[PDB]
Amino acid sequence: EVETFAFQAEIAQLMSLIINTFYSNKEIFLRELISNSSDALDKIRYESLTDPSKLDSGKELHINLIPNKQDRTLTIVDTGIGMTKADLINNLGTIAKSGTKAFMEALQAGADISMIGQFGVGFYSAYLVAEKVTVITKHNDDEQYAWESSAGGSFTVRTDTGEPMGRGTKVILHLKEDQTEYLEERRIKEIVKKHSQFIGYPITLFVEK
Ligand SMILES: Cc1c(CO)cnn1-c1ccccc1
Repeated sequence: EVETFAFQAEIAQLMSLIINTFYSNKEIFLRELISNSSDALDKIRYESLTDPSKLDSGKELHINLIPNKQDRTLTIVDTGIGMTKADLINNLGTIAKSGTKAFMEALQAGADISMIGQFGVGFYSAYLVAEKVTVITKHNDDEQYAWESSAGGSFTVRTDTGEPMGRGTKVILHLKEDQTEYLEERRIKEIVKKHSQFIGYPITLFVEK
């Protein structure tokens, strides 16, 4: 059972704007995704100060950067609060319509793509370097779901059958054929130290063969 949904008209034109606009400062995607992971970890930590039973699905709060050359994927793993099914379909799409409309008005006013985080839609910066994005997430109050989109105005959602996460969000970036630089160890270490040095959670960058 794989359900296919259509993006909102405002989210669709933002995606095509990110896909089609010539813009060479593409590395800002990792800051936006790590900043998105840091917010999810803050929310589960806050909910735990008044309820220590919410870490039952995992006490550790960290962020993992796992590059893969054989599959040509960069994965950002966090043990944050996760996202529910209503989040993946209705909720965040409604929150993002205002920041989207504000982001375009800023772009015609002189702003550039790197300012996408101050409008709450920084996740779509992943499509600067990805031709397809997979999101595996697990919320304490919901099952494990798989989100996927390759632009075009549509996305899919299904119940994931893979490895149980316990709690968190896994963002898999299927890198474009000409964007394999973000699979290199020394490159990722440079973007992290430059853009996300003050993230208050341990960031472990994995290495491969
Ligand atoms: C996290 C997020 C926002 C807020 O920036 C807007 N859309 N999304 C999102 C991401 C992945 C899948 C479905 C929706």
